[PDB]
Amino acid sequence: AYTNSFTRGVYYPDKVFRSSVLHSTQDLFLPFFSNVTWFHAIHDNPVLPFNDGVYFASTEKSNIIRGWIFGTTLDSKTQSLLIVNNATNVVI
Amino acid sequence: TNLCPFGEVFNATRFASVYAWNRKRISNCVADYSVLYNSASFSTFKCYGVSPTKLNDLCFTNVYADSFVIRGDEVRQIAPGQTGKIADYNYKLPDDFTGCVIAWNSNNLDSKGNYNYLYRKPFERDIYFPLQSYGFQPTNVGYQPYRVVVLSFELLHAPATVCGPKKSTNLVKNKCVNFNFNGLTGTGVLTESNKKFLPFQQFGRDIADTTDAVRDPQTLEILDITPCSFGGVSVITPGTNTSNQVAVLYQDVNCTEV
Amino acid sequence: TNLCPFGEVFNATRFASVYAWNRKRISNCVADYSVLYNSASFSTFKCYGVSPTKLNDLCFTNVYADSFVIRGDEVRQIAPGQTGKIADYNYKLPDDFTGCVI
Amino acid sequence: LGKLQDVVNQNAQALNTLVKQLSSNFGAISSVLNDILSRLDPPEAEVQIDRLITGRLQSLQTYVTQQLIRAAEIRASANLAATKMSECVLGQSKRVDFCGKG
Amino acid sequence: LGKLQDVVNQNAQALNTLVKQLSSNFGAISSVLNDILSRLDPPEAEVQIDRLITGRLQSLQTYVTQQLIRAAEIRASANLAATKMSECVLGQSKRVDFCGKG
Amino acid sequence: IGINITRFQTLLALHAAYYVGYLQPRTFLLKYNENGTITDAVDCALDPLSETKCTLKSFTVEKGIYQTSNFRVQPTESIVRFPNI
Ligand SMILES: *[C@@H]1O[C@H](CO)[C@@H](O[C@@H]2O[C@H](CO)[C@@H](O)[C@H](O)[C@H]2NC(C)=O)[C@H](O)[C@H]1NC(C)=O
Ligand SMILES: *[C@@H]1O[C@H](CO)[C@@H](O)[C@H](O)[C@H]1NC(C)=O
Ligand SMILES: *[C@@H]1O[C@H](CO)[C@@H](O)[C@H](O)[C@H]1NC(C)=O
Ligand SMILES: *[C@@H]1O[C@H](CO)[C@@H](O)[C@H](O)[C@H]1NC(C)=O
Ligand SMILES: *[C@@H]1O[C@H](CO)[C@@H](O)[C@H](O)[C@H]1NC(C)=O
Ligand SMILES: *[C@@H]1O[C@H](CO)[C@@H](O)[C@H](O)[C@H]1NC(C)=O
Ligand SMILES: *[C@@H]1O[C@H](CO)[C@@H](O)[C@H](O)[C@H]1NC(C)=O
Ligand SMILES: *[C@@H]1O[C@H](CO)[C@@H](O)[C@H](O)[C@H]1NC(C)=O
Ligand SMILES: *[C@@H]1O[C@H](CO)[C@@H](O)[C@H](O)[C@H]1NC(C)=O
Repeated sequence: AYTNSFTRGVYYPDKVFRSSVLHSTQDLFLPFFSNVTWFHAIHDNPVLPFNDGVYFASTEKSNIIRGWIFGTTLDSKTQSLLIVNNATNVVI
Repeated sequence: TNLCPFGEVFNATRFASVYAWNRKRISNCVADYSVLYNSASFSTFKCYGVSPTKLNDLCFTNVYADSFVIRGDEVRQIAPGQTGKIADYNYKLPDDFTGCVIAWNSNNLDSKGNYNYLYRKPFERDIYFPLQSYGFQPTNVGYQPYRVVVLSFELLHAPATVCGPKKSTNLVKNKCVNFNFNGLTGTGVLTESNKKFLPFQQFGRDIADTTDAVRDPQTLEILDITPCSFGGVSVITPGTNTSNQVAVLYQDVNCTEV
Repeated sequence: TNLCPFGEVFNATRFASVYAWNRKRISNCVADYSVLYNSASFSTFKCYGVSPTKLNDLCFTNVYADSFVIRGDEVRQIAPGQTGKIADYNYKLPDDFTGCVI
Repeated sequence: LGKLQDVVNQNAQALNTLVKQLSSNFGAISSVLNDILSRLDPPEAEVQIDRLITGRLQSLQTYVTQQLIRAAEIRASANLAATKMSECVLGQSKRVDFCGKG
Repeated sequence: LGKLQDVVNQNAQALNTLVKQLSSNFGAISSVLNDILSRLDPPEAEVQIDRLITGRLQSLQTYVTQQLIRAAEIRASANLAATKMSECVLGQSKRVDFCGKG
Repeated sequence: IGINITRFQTLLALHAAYYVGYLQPRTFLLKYNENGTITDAVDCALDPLSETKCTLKSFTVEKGIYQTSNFRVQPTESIVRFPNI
């Protein structure tokens, strides 16, 4: 499936306060109005490519989306990132 | 107040083979760069983005200690703008490297021969075969093994975690003062402020890329840094061919400063 | 017409302890720096605001010969802009030093 | 108000550009001058600072040159204005389309 | 037509000068940029290319500054022409020797 | 943590939808408000208006004509010509 990202995935590029200012930057951003690969859990969650990194909106009412895995080959012949968000904590 | 692990790093049992050099991140501690620089141990202490003298006054988000053994002839390669197959396949300092390179003879430690010392972009690691090794023996002088540490220093906008043994004063407000916050050196009128930093932010800025605000690193209040009072001095005079009496306009400042 | 006392410098019986290096003023004399520069006796002759070729054409209100012994590894320190414990404590050169190190 | 407002905009843009140019590193290791001075001893710092001086001074010479040429424009407009004051306020201008159409 | 032909000649001469400054080394080992980039890796080439940037940029600032001052001279000539257009085409001028002798 | 990434995969409990997108190197303009909070942005490469917004460093762009860039026809392929000795 597909949808449109619109204006989403913008983040604070640096830990520097600035205010009332039209500042400009270059960074890895989700491009405006880019295409969004809207997965579903119907009656599956495949391995995705990471590319230049990711945006991951994930509307919820169940709190069943609870973690992520990242890396090269995700198969013990590499170290690989795991994230869990179990009830209260973030655990990495 | 934790002391940093340089006593481990510079004494660690095996420095790695330069094809696969060690990297220890250092954080959350105080560093006596003076004791390292003054140490009799080091055959070289070449520094690039900073002078080894200046280090104690300045501090860093992190420091990375890249630890390995080289043949003593190789020390050339461990610099910006220097070349070689080791310094291509399995090492490279970037050509704008911010840090120091510390090296010394290890023939007493690392010779045996010691054929473990295998060799082959900036801080790249790689694992026909492009591979070679030394075989260090106590009989080896620049053909001997040498230990090197490269300290690469991190200057991101996060709060510092590795700092020199600098001692904090109390804070002072509403008065023109010299200051240093985590290595941000300057001079100005520190005042507490209503500029609401978001919880992750650690400096505040304006058009010039000047630090218009800071958050104090021990008590997390937000300070403006307004300039010390300044302005042109103009001397009002009649002709010297009339009188030697003069009046002085201190431009824009308030008589309270003068 | 006096020839300068470079023998009392370069052929002194002992040179000074570098913590307390000797300074000899030279004045009122004729100096063929080529006699020095052409001598194979010198492992380095590096100069920092003059070329050792040019010296015979140019002349000086005084010359100070500073003379001392060092460990052979140290020779790097004895230049403008250098660092090291001697260059910190007891032999800092001016960072615009005009002269020659031999 | 496009004329006067553009003159204000131009001057503010010239100042804002001159101000931004303090942040431009001109090939020095950093554009925060106190950072260079708190990183480096003078043997090294003087090259970095001299690149910043050369850049900032060239940027300042640029700004002042722009302001001299603009001040010549403004002065030509001020002499024009003073002439409309002299000929049209203090007087009546016989000169077609000098003081308004008609 | 010596006036107009000189404005054209000045602009063309300034452009031919601006172009000819691309033939100038400014102390870089060639003035054709791809020579440096084909001969040299970046750590070396940055040194050489900084001189071409600096020289070309100084030439460009020079050209633009000559053009700004020339543009003010042309603008003064345009304002003068606009004034003869207004006073003498759209009008008759009483200003003695403003619109031709007589 | 230094690790190289080319793949990723979410965890869900066996008992939903997720809207993956991808980042790109992009130039941007950002509107920080009075509370130092980003309220708006422009992706400069999106369209010729967004290149104009970035060229003026402004969110409004007024009625006009603005040089955003220089268009250059790209090299199709690389050609090599050495004497055939
Ligand atoms: C991350 O690790 C992978 C290996 O798991 C690297 O993949 C290779 O990438 C190069 C091009 O960069 C290809 O020529 C190889 O065919 C790839 N090998 C495999 C097994 O996929 C990848 O280069 C690494 N990425 C980074 C940015 O370090
Ligand atoms: C992009 O997504 C839209 C729906 O948002 C879809 O109609 C279109 O086919 C997609 N195109 C590509 C190349 O993904
Ligand atoms: C979450 O998981 C960690 C171990 O992964 C565990 O220590 C912790 O008690 C768990 N529960 C919560 C509520 O964090
Ligand atoms: C190495 O360890 C010794 C004690 O074994 C210690 O005195 C020394 O300070 C350590 N090296 C460094 C650089 O701290
Ligand atoms: C620093 O120490 C003081 C007490 O000396 C304490 O009040 C404060 O919370 C501490 N701040 C941090 C950042 O740990
Ligand atoms: C300057 O002073 C002299 C006497 O010292 C006097 O004769 C002369 O008139 C004065 N001129 C002016 C311009 O003040
Ligand atoms: C000068 O300083 C006093 C406070 O010391 C203040 O009340 C006054 O308004 C100031 N005047 C100006 C011109 O800023
Ligand atoms: C030093 O003495 C040697 C012979 O012992 C002589 O060759 C040399 O020229 C002398 N140098 C000077 C400067 O007199
Ligand atoms: C700024 O933040 C405060 C709460 O901190 C809020 O009440 C106020 O409306 C905000 N103003 C703007 C312009 O966002």
